[PDB]
Amino acid sequence: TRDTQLITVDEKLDITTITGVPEEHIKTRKARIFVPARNNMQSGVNNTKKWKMEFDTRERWENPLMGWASTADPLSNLVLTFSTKEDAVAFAEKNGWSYDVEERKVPKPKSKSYGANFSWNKRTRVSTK
Amino acid sequence: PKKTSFGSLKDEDRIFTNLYGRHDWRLKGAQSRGDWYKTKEILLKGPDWILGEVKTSGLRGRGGAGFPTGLKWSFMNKPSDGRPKYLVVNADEGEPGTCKDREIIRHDPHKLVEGCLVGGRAMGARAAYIYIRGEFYNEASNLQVAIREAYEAGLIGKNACGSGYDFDVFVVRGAGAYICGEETALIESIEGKQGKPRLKPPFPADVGVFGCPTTVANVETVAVSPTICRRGGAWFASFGRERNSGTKLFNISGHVNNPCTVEEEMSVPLKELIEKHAGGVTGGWDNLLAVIPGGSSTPLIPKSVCETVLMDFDALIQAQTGLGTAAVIVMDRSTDIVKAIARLIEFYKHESCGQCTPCREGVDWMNKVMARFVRGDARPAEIDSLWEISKQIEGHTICALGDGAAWPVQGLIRHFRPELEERMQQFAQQHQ
Amino acid sequence: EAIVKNYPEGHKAAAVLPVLDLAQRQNGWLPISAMNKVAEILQVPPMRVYEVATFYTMYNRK
Ligand SMILES: Cc1cc2nc3c(=O)[nH]c(=O)nc-3n(C[C@H](O)[C@H](O)[C@H](O)COP(=O)(O)O)c2cc1C
Ligand code: SF4
Repeated sequence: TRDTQLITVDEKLDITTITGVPEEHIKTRKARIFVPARNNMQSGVNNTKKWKMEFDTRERWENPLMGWASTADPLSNLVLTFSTKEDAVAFAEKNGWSYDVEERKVPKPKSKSYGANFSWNKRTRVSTK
Repeated sequence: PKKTSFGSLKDEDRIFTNLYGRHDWRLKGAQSRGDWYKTKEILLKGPDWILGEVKTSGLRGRGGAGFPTGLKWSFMNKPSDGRPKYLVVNADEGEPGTCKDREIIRHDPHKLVEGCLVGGRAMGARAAYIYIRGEFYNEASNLQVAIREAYEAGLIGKNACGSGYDFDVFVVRGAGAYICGEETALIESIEGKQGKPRLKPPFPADVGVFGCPTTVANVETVAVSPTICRRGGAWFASFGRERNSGTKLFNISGHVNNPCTVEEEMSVPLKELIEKHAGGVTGGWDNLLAVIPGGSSTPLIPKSVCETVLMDFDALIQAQTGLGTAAVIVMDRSTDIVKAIARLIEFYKHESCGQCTPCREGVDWMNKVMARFVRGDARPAEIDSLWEISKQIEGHTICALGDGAAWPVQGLIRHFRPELEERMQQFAQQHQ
Repeated sequence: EAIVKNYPEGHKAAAVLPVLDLAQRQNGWLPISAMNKVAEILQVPPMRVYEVATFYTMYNRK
């Protein structure tokens, strides 16, 4: 079908030598693959649906002139979005980044009952409505 | 066969024979008028027979909703799950224009008490809590005195009427909230909390007062049950139209010559009821402007509709209103119809429990717009705005108080839009 | 104690409304001290009595 004369390459994919990233920011960084925690000030859950990859925080110092926050870390604002955990781990492995993976924390199903607010002999009865 | 015209009810068919309090209201007076007669035999026939009679009679709730009473009392006809079963009689009587429940308590406080026993027996309840308006202090006392006599005569309490059935009747007074007439808000008040209605589908027949099965029934609904059980459901069904069976108490107030409270057969023509019993409209049946046929909750209807409309649930529903509590409020042509309905919306803004959003904010919003329509300080385009705001309250609230505040506004804009617009032109040309 | 016995055991909080009214009948109005005293005898949080006192119009808080 695919008449292209393919070859065989039985080694793990690795593109660290062709991505142009300096050695300092490959072997010393620590990627963090995680599903962002819900912002506790809001009840919305639309920002907890994709996996992110962020890097370890590094020093920020005050600019002597204006007091602005300065950085020497080129990857400080880098956030990558991935559809699944396996996709994120694949991207980190081929770039030569050491990574920590945190399994998604999903809310457990809860048994809600408006009627329990007015129980005859249980402590779920509320004193105010 | 069936009848076509209704009214002219004979005194021998009336149930509240001491409505005007011209005979003894104590136990001896009640018994001489048939109350507490052969009550033991009613109890011994069991809940099924009592529930059957109410079903056959076609009785419907007299509190304002008009659900089939016989069908509503059968939810408590279930085995016991270990919890006590109670009956809550709704004597709050807070609907503007409504005074019927005051007379039953103050002048026949033994049909109500007997009704509790018969109604309680049907539901299998252990006791009845009667929630009476807090302003009705004197009426609550007569109710207590009658309850004391019933206890001393063995009619209630342990071994009620010699039937082996134990039933206690308690009276709990409110504290001045119209919302406590709502069945669930009444229950929350008995439990010591604010008068805030509960949500459904946890129904009072499953989780009610103290989290127990309960039935909330109006005083009139409960005060006619013993008579139906005696004279039969067939007798009661002989009055009114089909599905509107029974005799109904009426409060004719407002711009009538002789405002009064009378009993009359259901389906009675509205014109006949005012003319025959209330002495007609002030200035004859040509000074009539509009009528509120079922208390403030129901929309008004203009003179044109009042010519032939009949006082029953189905007929008034077809007239874009409701029977409600049968509290007829009559307004003549000297009335400021906009101002009359503005005061009703101010009433609902002072009686909103404040729990749910649409009536906490919406009713207070309708009140301010109405307060400007009265003065005409508004544009005609705000009438449709007021209509839409009304439809956002109706059906989106926990309880029907929100619905009862939307309907009066809708009635005003349905039949008297020309009056509202004219009021705005007068203001516009004056306050250039 | 007669009012408190009109309600099932374990639901003494049902007596706030009649016992608050009784306090007002004796006194003529409801000072904050009166509200607290009703909370003590019924073993109900004081804020729950304040909710009842402020909700119903008949209670006089002045
Ligand atoms: C805002 C509001 C006030 C009410 N006030 C009363 C009342 O004063 N007396 C009454 O019997 N029903 C009142 N009801 C109706 C009750 O919720 C319930 O429908 C009725 O008491 C049930 O008893 P019934 O079968 O005799 O109608 C009110 C409903 C609402 C929404
Ligand atoms: S509609 Fe009004 S009175 Fe009824 S529960 Fe909602 S806020 Fe309370």
